[PDB]
Amino acid sequence: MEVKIEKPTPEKLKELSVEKWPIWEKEVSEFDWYYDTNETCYILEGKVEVTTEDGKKYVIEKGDLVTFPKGLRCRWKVLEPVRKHYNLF
Repeated sequence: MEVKIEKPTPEKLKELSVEKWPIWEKEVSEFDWYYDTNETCYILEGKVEVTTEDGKKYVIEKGDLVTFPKGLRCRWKVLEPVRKHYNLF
């Protein structure tokens, strides 16, 4: 229900124009984030353990597309530096 994570076809990721979306990159640290609007983000390289307040972990690897919804507050444990093409909406 919260935290949509799945492994989409790579074809639709072309059509979405993900190459034209903003890159983001970060260090091997951990911090806590707040999504306040919808954000679709495709993991192109690296490893993270997100965890929600329910203590559910959501690791995402190279191949996981994610959409966080409008209003969610979770941790981000960057277990290797990651690159995710994102777009807010």
